[PDB]
Amino acid sequence: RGRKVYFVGLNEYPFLPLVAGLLRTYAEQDERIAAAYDFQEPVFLVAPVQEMADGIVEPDVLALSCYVWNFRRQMKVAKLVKERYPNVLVVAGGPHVPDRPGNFFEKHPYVDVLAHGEGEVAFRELLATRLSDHPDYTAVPGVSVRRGTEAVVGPKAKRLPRLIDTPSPYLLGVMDGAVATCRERGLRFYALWETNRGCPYSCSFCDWGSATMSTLRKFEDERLQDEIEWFARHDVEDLFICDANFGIMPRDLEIAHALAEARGELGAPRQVRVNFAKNSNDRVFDISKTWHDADLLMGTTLSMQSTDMDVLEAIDRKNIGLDNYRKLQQRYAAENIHTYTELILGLPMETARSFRDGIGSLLEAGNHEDLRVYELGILPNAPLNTPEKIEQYGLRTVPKRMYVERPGTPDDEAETFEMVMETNAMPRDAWVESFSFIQAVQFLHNGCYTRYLSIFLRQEHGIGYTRFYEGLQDYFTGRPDTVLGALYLRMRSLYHDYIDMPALPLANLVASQPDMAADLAPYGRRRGWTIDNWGWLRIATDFDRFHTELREYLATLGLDARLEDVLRFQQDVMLRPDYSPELGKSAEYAHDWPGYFAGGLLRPRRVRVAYGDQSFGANGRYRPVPGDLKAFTMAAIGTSYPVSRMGHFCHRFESAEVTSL
Ligand code: B12
Ligand SMILES: CC(C)(CO)[C@@H](O)C(=O)NCCC(=O)NCCS[C@@H]1C[C@H]2CC(=O)N2[C@@H]1C(=O)O
Ligand SMILES: C[C@H]1O[C@@H](n2cnc3c(N)ncnc32)[C@H](O)[C@@H]1O
Ligand code: MET
Ligand code: SF4
Ligand SMILES: [K+]
Ligand SMILES: [K+]
Repeated sequence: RGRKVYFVGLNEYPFLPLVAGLLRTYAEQDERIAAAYDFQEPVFLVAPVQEMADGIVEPDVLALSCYVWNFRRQMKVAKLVKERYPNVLVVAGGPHVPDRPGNFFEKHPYVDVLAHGEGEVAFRELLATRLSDHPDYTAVPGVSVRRGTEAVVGPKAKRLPRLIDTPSPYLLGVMDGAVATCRERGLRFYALWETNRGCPYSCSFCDWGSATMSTLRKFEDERLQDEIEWFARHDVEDLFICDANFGIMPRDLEIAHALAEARGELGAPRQVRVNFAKNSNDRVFDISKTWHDADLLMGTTLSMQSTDMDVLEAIDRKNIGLDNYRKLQQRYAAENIHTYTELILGLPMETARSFRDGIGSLLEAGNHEDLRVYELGILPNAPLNTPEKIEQYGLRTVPKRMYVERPGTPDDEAETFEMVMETNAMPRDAWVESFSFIQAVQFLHNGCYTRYLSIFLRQEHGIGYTRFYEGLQDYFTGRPDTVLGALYLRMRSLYHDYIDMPALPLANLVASQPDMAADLAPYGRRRGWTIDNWGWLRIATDFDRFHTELREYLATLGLDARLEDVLRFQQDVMLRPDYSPELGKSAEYAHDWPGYFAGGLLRPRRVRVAYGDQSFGANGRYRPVPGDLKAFTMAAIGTSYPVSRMGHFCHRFESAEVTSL
């Protein structure tokens, strides 16, 4: 027995309950807490709200770890649990808890305590104070306490020191049950891991770890090494490191080598996801090379958010120079180390013009493989979320639902994301056009369908990358019956419905549309199809017509045997459903295109190219099977989550044999 403590921190994808384990093991250092409280297995997998609430039996404390993806459902769980147990202490923490609660407890009178920011100290003090004959919640630092419906702000939060020396839930065995649950249910999952806390920078849109603009604090060395071995010994294939700037600290290289050696010795992890440092440096490169050799790498972060000087000044971000970015791209490409760059659509002062020009400048600098875009969200505690900032830049938002809602689910259970869809610099019509533009760049250029053609036209015919993809959108949007035109127009109407119908889900957008879901059904059953997944597969379905219609657009540019030759190469290099790894795939060309796109001089040299790819995707785990459309989809585009941009879309030259004729 004892006072039962329930943790709830759910998400649609399985992530081990790190928060619950951290708070529990830190609090249990108090012998009174360890003796009096009976900590329950954390709830982290999604279930119907009523089922989840029914699973909480005689709770003394209900602890909710609240993010944008679970706030509404966890408030509903608390409401139902509070109804049945009037004396349960409901405490909510996490970055969706507002720093300034205001009228929070009027809207959520079933919540009793709000924890602000890092929660170890406050949670331990809460549980300790609850054991007293006269609990004094108004002395607990870093919390706000409900009195009636008023929020009584407690003393300022206390944080852990520069060297964080706290218990590890992994090493203490309290994460064993969560792994077992995932494995019992056959679920792929991520283990969460922190090596430090904080980001030293100040991007106004961001709320990373509730600790931007902060002095960095490190978890102790020995704990981290023990945890690396724990992950490896428990065959955790997928590791998610939460650091804001991996590579920013000298020891990050030693951590990277330790993970590579763990993979070599124990077979795990196989994939490590992490955000790499903003001010990318030699250490980031050394880490990426180490993980490339061990096949742990999921892509080196070289993110920009925006490239426009006024936008960056408005959001308090300094990027590396465009020429330094180009030099980085060359260095990584020479080692075949995958990089990626993120942009945010709708940032303060960003126009459709600057948005498209920035994208083109990134391709110009050498980013052809991985460009990612996110709709700007107003996070509760980001510096950008003030009435003054929103008014100054004219930010207009809609409460955007995140997921498709099963029929019969009450509307107060739908998670919402405060999404910007219009600014003073970007009207909503231009927002829609800009969103479609970069989606097309993703499935056409990153997706390879026109990447080599575009590079050839840029380097031999002076057709700029922005010009090329702007021309595609202008030309084909006026031609509704072409393959590409149908895609542009479907995206235009989708993204206008996306704004006008806040219920259309951010994370299941394709799946929410019956016609788009029907188009992808032969390729697989997924809730998480992305727009660029859908675009890539739609072209795969009508591949031959796509290329005949592409010729007509090329005529409008003033554009020949060499162009005819590179078009055949651009057609053959794409992965197709009939590809057989046993037989391979070969063709003959008037030029050595593999040598050219690897940096060589373009020469009229007749060559035979024989592609012999055996597998695709992360760790080469997807093997094509001719005629099997499901197997083709996995090899071509991988999983929708995690994002699959390494070893996909097209046949690779490293596996190709080029012989002279
Ligand atoms: C891993 C991760 C994910 C995972 C989900 C992880 C999960 N299910 O738990 C995935 C990859 C799915 C994800 C997605 C997104 N994410 Co994310 N993600 C993170 C990341 C890197 C780590 C979260 C984590 O576990 N941290 C480690 C834990 C230990 O720390 P913590 O969250 O700070 O917890 C402490 C305090 O909050 C407090 N606390 C927390 N819970 C509780 C509970 C109680 C009772 C108490 C007392 C205290 C308390 O104590 C903890 C320990 O000190 C964070 C950034 C970060 N470093 O925190 C962003 C972050 C959570 N993501 C964010 C965003 C915006 C998103 C997206 C929604 C949008 C995007 N990125 O473009 C997308 C999803 C979009 C879509 N669906 O298409 C924001 C969320 C802000 C918010 N208000 O929710 C963050 C903070 C990053 C940012 N940009 O500022 N995310
Ligand atoms: C089927 C679902 C879609 C639920 O209906 C389920 O599969 C799910 O919810 N899946 C997570 C999808 C997701 O969160 N996508 C966002 C893009 S990626 C994510 C954010 C980007 C920057 C950073 O650090 N990353 C993270 C990463 O790269 O992991
Ligand atoms: C980790 C990545 O998450 C993105 N990111 C961070 N904060 C936000 C936000 N408020 N809205 C959208 N995307 C965001 C940035 O592109 C960053 O590089
Ligand atoms: C975690 S955000 C992405 C990585 C890095 N901090 C950047 O902004 O470039
Ligand atoms: S975007 Fe990256 S650099 Fe900027 S505040 Fe967030 S974590 Fe720090
Ligand atoms: K803050
Ligand atoms: K260090």
